[PDB]
Amino acid sequence: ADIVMTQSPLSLPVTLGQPASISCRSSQSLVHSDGNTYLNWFQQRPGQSPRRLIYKVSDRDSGVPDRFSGSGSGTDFTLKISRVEAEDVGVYYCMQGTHWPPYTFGQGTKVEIKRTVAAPSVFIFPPSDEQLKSGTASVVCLLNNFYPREAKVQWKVDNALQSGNSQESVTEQDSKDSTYSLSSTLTLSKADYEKHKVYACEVTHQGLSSPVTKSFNRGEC
Amino acid sequence: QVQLQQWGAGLLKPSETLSLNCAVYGESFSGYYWSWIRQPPGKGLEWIGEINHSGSTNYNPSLKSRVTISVDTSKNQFSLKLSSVTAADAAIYYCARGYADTPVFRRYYYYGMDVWAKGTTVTVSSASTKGPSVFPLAPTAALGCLVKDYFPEPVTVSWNSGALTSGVHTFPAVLQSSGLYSLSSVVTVPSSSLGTQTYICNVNHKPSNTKVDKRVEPKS
Repeated sequence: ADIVMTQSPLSLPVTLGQPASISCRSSQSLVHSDGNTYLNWFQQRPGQSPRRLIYKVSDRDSGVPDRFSGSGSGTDFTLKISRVEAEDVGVYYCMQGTHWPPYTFGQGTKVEIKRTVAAPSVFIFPPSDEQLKSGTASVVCLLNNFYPREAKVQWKVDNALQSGNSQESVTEQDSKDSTYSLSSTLTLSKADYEKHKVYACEVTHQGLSSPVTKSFNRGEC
Repeated sequence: QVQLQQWGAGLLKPSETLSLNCAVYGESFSGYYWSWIRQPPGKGLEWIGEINHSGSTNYNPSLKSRVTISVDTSKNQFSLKLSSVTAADAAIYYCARGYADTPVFRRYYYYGMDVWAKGTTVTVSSASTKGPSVFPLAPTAALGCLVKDYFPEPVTVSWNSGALTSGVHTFPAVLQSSGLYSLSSVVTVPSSSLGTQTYICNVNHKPSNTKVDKRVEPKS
């Protein structure tokens, strides 16, 4: 069976100039019979290929900044950043090369910038008249510039909770203010759309003492 | 320093065979394995297989039945073929230099997934090329454009031909059940300017030669 590589945490908020560390654990020993422990660490940025930073637990790749270091033994390993810089955001993977085939990787640890909690500004948008006369209704809820990333969006149509008929999308953390934005799209047939009156988007977020709701009534402005 | 150059078709349909290739420049073609690795949308890394200059291979057992990896030493090139593709095979694929191919060099030399090509985004879909429809998201106020039902990625969105950039959020596309993509681009603007400022989203989708400018204004 594959060696299972388990990284934690799944997401790590970091503070510039402060240390960070992430954990990688293997399902069995990575000590090879030749005496080496083949455990590698990678950084990946969006749009870019993975870049190896550390190999055989603690050897640092050439050109890799010495604020990165690796340690551990057996089944338990650690990647440490002594003083986090802005370019250190992204996804980090571990990889074992002791047992193969196949080589196996952890499922990644996302590194992001920590900031103060910020509530989302919420906006709801009814479908356009143009879209409606094509037989489909898209209703859009926008959550603007919030932190942290975790947020719950619920669609209620005449107070009936929806599920299975919407999709979300989230922006990468903003490089200047370190917030996220999120869009949720409710999709209905023109027929189903006209069978109801009240369309509402309910937002739960740490920055909101109680869930915020934005709504409209179909056919009224 | 080893460099890798990667090419091959990334858009394909179910049941067809994926065919990617890489070429090696800058160092010897011998002494290490040459490997393929993939990364499914929003998920981790999966090692697929490898081959060395002499043609010895190792394959991931979960894919062995559909994977063939070959080498062509006279050009210093190696190739991957993945047959009967389905949506599950959708991923970014990379070729990469693996470990040394002999024990003593494997023990002492730094090699091991240390050089990676640029990734090829692979999509597996039955969809045909289609330009997007562009709908307004009518209005600190917020407004935007809904860019719906297009294939394949990508589209680009600008606002007022580039003159408006501050406060713009253009979301990642979601792939809908129809197999077509959809996205929204939004911008926050001062409410006091709504009646005296014009907002237009400029939408380009190259495969379909779609160029749409949609003006977005308050309703009735």
